[PDB]
Amino acid sequence: MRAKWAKKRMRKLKRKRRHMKARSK
Amino acid sequence: NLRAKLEEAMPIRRAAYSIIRTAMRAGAAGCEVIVAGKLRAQRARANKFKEGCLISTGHPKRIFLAEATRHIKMRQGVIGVKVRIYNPNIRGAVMPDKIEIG
Amino acid sequence: PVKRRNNGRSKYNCGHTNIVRCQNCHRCVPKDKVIKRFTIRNIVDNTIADDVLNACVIQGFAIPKLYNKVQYCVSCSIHNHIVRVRSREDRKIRTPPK
Amino acid sequence: GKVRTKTIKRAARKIVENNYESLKPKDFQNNKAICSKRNVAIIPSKRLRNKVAGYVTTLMNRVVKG
RNA sequence: GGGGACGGGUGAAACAGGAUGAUCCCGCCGAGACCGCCGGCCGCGCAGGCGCCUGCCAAGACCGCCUCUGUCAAUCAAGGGCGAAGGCCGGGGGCUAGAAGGCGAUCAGACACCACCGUAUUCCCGGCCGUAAACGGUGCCGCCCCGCGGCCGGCGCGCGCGUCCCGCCGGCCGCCCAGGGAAACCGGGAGGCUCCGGGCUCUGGGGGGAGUAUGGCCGCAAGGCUGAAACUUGAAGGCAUUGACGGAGGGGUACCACCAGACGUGGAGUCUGCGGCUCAAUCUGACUCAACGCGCGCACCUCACCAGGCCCGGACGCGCGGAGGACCGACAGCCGGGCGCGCUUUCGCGAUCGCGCGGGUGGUGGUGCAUGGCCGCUCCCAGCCCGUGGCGCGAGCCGUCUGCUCCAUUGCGACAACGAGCGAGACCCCGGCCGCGGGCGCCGCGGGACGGCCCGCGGCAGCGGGAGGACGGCGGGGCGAUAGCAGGUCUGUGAUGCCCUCAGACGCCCUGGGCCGCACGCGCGCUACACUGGCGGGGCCAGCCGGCGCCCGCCAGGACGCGCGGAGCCCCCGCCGUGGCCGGGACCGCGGGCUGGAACGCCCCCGCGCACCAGGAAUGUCUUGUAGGCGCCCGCCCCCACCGCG
Repeated sequence: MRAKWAKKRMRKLKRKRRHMKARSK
Repeated sequence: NLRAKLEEAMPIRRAAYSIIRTAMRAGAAGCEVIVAGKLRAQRARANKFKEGCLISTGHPKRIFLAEATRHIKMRQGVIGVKVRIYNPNIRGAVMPDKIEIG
Repeated sequence: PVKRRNNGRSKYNCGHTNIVRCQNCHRCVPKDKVIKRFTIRNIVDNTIADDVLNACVIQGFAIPKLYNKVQYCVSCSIHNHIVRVRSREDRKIRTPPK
Repeated sequence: GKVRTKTIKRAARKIVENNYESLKPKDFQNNKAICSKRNVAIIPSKRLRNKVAGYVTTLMNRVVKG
């Protein structure tokens, strides 16, 4: 399911990005 | 005749129908021209051109169908022209299948 | 393209049907899409029926029938030849054939 | 056993369309003699001519009942 | 409680379970889920959704109506509520499955699928979340719109009258004439639309980047809702149509399939080819069917390979050289297997030419994946097309058919097809039989057989049976479609493109050797394992098509002649007598011959008498003059067949 697997990959990048913004506040 | 026009750089299908028409004028039921070789390309393809019915099986092939292979040596390698004419009617034997029915 | 008007299911005037499982595969399959061939057979094979019938000391007891509704998932049905892939022309036929 | 081919079959009808009285219902030699009258029906080879006659005999047999 | 060895699990298994007695059977008991079969072209709900039994509560659509009101309506940002599953929070609960986790088997590796154990979850109550292929991928209200059905809930009509019949209204649906559409299709619309305008909202504007960035709002979180750009790119996509594939469903068919049988191979010795091994070289192709007694006999040649050694036989054309001297020859001795090859020598020899440059001719050298040609194979099959019409906007399909018949796309039958063709068949070759004409010799032409006839069963094509007849239902072969395929061959050719090696040669000759070398594994064979046989004599006998005499020799053969001739199996009689024996002839020690220039090749003769007492998993070929058994001829060849073709 490459579209469902792309969304999960997008989500595991956005959560990482949201964590990185939180380190600098 | 085909070997000459092919060495004269004529488009092959043009010449093949010219040979076919020279046997079509002569009253042959059909003529089959097969040109095989490196026709302009490294890969070899056999260009079969045919017009009218030709027969290929049994003893009436030895009698009614004439065949002619010429190894025309074109520049790229060597092509082979095979002209076959099928004359349904000759003075002696007749087709062993054709039933006239009056 | 849409292969079938039915959509492979018999759902009409409904949004959900009760799930059943393939007897062979165990895949959950909505009741409408299941193959559902009912079978009424005999407790023993015909080849053994004669010998069992002679063996019974009871006066008039027939080999009692076994009734089961086999419900199969689409894949289980095509693999086990319960249903066949038909041409677009014969796909419409609905009457049980053979 | 031996299954008649379209030449051995279409010609047989063409013979029963043109000729009716000359061939007879169970007469292979007569049906072979009518079919052998030179130009009226020309079949090269006895083997083809015999096979035609046998189918004509069968067709002639069929028409006489109905 | 009983009774006794395994049970689970699977594609096969394996990790778990079992004398602490499992599984299995029964008697019970606890807990938690779940509502079977009935159960649907059933129904209800605003959707998500909805199925134990009883009782209760509030509703809801439909229908019927001479009831009330009198437009109170339609869709809708903003705003409210609801919303599968999974998830989250605070409690309860905890059977079953079971994300994670662990595990046994896999496989190159799987950590995956499959087996097993299992936490969250599943389930309840109180909140969150706000998402789904949340679908009819089809917003809502309204109108006319063509028949034929089914179901469903009301209502009414007919009739004696039954869950009957015909309607009406509302819902769910099937098929569909028009109509529409790029088709698929939709026709209770996707119709009434380029002839384009009943009303209202929502959304899209080539493919990506990207549902990302950022801001906002919301959520406990997960995330939802809103939502770009820079940048990149010639297509992405829809639906159809031919093919090509499928580890898809059907039908069909064939002793290169099976059945029923046969005779085998694989087990032994050898023969030959193949790999490997070994070499100076073991020249090479070919590796499933469709490589492997295959490229029709390797002492020499062949011969391509190795160890050596000659030789120009380098043509034509130009610049120079040379005729009293271009070019090569040679006795004798040495050297060298040998050669005037070189060497010593000093004689010949006569422009057939040398040298420089060009420019050849030849090469079983390479590349068959550059090719012609020719074979193999799909194909010990049955497909391949066309003209005119029909249906499509077309690519096109129909014809050429999910039925029957056949050996067969061979025909019938049905049928927008109707006729033709090619392939199949017919034809050709041989055979059996009859006649004619001829006859150094059986060898020229004609008939005859057609599923004809008969009986069944069939519209039918034909499907069994019966005779009559040399002959019976495709006799034994040749020929072979449309397409093919990186099948095989450049090493068959004065077939060939390209690299062309080209003179201390990959040319071309001569000698010597290899191609046959052998720890080994395999393919086609042969001979065996005997008493249905071996061993002795006695008959007799062929066909493809065919010579002998005489003398000497055990033989094998030789000399000298002439013009001409023939198997085995089998049978008949003895013998051996179950013994690895007289079964079997492998190996090896003498010899005697043959063919050649030369054995290493073969034959013969006297020893010598190996394995093998019927062959494991498997694997082959086969339907009447058949398998098998038995010999004979030819192919290639100096000699020689365990081979091939007959």
